[PDB]
Parts: sequence; structure tokens; C-alpha cells
Amino acid sequence: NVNLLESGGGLVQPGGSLNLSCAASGFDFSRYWMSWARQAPGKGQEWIGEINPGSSTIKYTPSLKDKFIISRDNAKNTLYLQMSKVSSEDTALYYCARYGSYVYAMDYWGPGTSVTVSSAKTTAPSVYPLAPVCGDTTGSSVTLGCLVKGYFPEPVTLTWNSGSLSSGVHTFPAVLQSDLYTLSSSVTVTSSTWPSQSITCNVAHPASSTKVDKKIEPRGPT
Amino acid sequence: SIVMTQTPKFLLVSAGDRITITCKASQSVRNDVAWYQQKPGQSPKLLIYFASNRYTGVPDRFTGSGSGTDFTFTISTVQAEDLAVYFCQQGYTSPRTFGGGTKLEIKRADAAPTVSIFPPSSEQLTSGGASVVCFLNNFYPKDINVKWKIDGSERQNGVLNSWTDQDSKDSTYSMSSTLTLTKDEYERHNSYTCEATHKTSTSPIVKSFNRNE
Ligand SMILES: *[C@@H]1O[C@H](CO)[C@@H](O[C@@H]2O[C@H](CO)[C@@H](O)[C@H](O)[C@H]2NC(C)=O)[C@H](O)[C@H]1NC(C)=O
Repeated sequence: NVNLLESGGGLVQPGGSLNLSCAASGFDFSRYWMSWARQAPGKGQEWIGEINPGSSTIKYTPSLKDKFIISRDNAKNTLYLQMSKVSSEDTALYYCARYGSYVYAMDYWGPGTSVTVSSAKTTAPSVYPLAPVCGDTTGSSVTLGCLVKGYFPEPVTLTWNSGSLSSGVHTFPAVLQSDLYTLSSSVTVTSSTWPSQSITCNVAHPASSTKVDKKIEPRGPT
Repeated sequence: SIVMTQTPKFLLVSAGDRITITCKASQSVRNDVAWYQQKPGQSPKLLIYFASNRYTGVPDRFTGSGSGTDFTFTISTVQAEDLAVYFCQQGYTSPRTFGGGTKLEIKRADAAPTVSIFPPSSEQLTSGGASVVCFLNNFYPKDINVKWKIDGSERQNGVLNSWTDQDSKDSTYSMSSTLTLTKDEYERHNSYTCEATHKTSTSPIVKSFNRNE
């Protein structure tokens, strides 16, 4: 049951260094070629490089051959990427991928690990529950919000009720404002569900070790 | 270093239609072309390899063809779930480079936005900032315009909008708008309006509230 998980992403200063890793399972890692690619905000995919099972062949896209180093340890089922002398051109989502047998084509892709190259500082999000307008009127459904404001860098993760509320959810792309990201999410449930049952949004910001929950309840006195 | 030129960049098409995407390589690359789909939120999955072969599990609707410098990718009968970005790759030689991609979106019946407005959270005003949030969910087509009105006057500073990609569940779009004021700006006025204009209606959709109620 093939799987890949990329790690090591995060914020790094311009000029600096950072080591990504990728943990593979579900296949004989020592039998397959492996590679890396990346995707910058708003742009196409880009091939970074490849490595054969024996590490005897390693190739790079020309612009990266002297910054980036690719390596692997078959004993640990792990692929590595050493990034050095980074600039903002390197801010992107980083994917590791397996090459299919007998093809130079990427068979399976990991979820990716986000890398940000920046002089700006890590900042934890503020998280705000949004309840409907005070004068509650009966409609068939009701819509709630969760606002995640002023964090850096990407990513933040947001769920409702620890993921067991998945339908009727809309989580919007974050937007940047003077070195700080803001994000929001809406969930729509039928009115016999809320407020009779509770609805909580759960936010994680790994870069700042933030794990914060907000329970959503009608506006008014307590 | 070989360039892969992919056209068109964008495709809007109806369910059932056939579409064809074209990739042109700056030099001969034999038969060594692969095609990928990248659904929203998800990592690429491989569809076609060596120009014309379907990877394991890939449905019949998907086909490819081409040799030398001209390559095509075809979906015979487009389905909503096929909403994704599609891109090519040559793997003839290193660097094994990608085409720019084609975005695929699907037609459906026109749908009016469901609109909801939100006064600043109780938990926020203490920090000295105030955010009024408006959700515009599940509409089609994708072009929509939002005006913020404060006590009758349109307000344009401090507005941030964000858009979801099209949803493959119902082929719709959603949008979020946020007005950012200092707490002081917010406390000086009483009524806040969120105003949606969309071709599905001749009058804007207005959701509104009063600061004390
Ligand atoms: C990234 O990984 C590299 C390679 O594993 C690290 O550099 C090695 O560090 C050892 C110390 O255990 C040295 O003896 C080697 O000479 C280093 N090798 C190379 C090629 O430089 C490096 O420390 C890691 N960097 C970060 C930021 O974690």
C-alpha cells in the first residue's frame, strides 16, 4: 500500500540551509528510482532532480546543481534533499515522487512539504469564532465561520469537530498582508443541528506549535 | 534544456464534451511524454506515459498520442470529477521538464449565491481590531462582485477577498470577503452591508446588520 510522507519543511532565512526528508513505505524502496519536484505559489510544476536505487546516478536541473544535493538511505527507506543558499525563488511546495518501473515518469507523489524563504518572523494565528447575526431568524439552514488571522508562515490546518464535520465546509485560500496571512472557513448545517449540538473549529499552526480550538455559540449574554 | 509548451492554458467545457490538450516540445523527445492530473488540494496522479499508455486504474476516457515534438492528451467524455489542472512532461532526457499546465472547469446551471454576514467576533474587539466577514457560497458562474456599505457609503479600503476552486461535488464556486477596521472605526457607525451582484439576479443580494441589536 504505497505511501510517501515528506518532512522538514518550514521557514528558512535567505542564504540559509534546510534538509527535507521523505519516508516511504509499502514497497521495496531499494528497487525504485526516486525524485523531487516543487511547485511555487500560483505556478507550474518544476522538476528538481532524480536518484537511482544505488545512488550511483544523480541528476539535477541546471539552476539547482550547485545549491541542492539529493541523497538516500535504503536502510531507512528515506529520501533526502539538502537545500543551501536559498532565495525566495525557492519558496514552494516540495514533493517527493517515485519513478514507475521502467519509466522516467513519476508514479506516486507525496503530499508535499511547504518551504518558505523569508526574513520575516514566525507569528501564531489569532482564531475567532463567528456566530450568525444576533437577531436569529429561522431558516432551514445556518452557516458558521471560523476566522484565522495574522500568522506566518504557511501552512495552517483547519477542521470542524476534529474532522467529523466535513460536508458543507468551505475553507478559503489564505491571503498575504504585510508579512502576515489571514484565512477563513464556513460550515453550513441544518438548523436542528446547531446550536442543539456543538460545533468547534480546530486550528493548527505547526511552525509556532499552536493548537487552538474555538467553540461556536449563539451571540448574547451568559 | 527542453521546453514543453502546453495549450490551451484554460478550458471551460460542458459535461459530456470532448477536449484535447496540446503539448509542443522544443526538440525531438521520441515517445517519452507523460501526462498528470492534479485535483484541487491533491498531489499529481499519473495518467498517460510514453505518449499513449494508460497507467493502471486510469479510466477509458483518457487517451494520449503523439511523437517527436507534437503530443496530445484527450478526455473523450468530460465528467465533473475530472475538474483538475492537467500538465505534461518529457522524460526523454534530463532535466525531465514539465509543461505549464491547463486548467479545466465545467459548465452547469446558473446558481444564485447563498450569502451570510458576520459581525466581528466577541473574542476579537478587545485586541483593538474589527473584522466583518461575508460568505458567498455555492454559485455559478464564477464572476461575482461584492460591495461593502457602511451607513450607506460604499467602502473599498481594507477589503480582502479569497476564492475557492470549483467544487467537483456540485460544480460551484464560493467566495469570502473581509472588511478590516480598527475597533474605533467600527464603533463610530451602526449598519454594515454585504452586497452581492451576480448575473442570476437583476438586483444585488443584500445581507445586513446593526451594531447594536
Ligand atoms: C543537513 O544534512 C547534512 C548531511 O546529513 C548535514 O551535514 C553533515 O553533518 C555531519 C555532522 O553529523 C558532518 O560531519 C558532515 O560533514 C556534513 N555533511 C555535509 C555534506 O555537509 C547538515 O548538518 C544538515 N543540515 C541541517 C541544517 O540540518
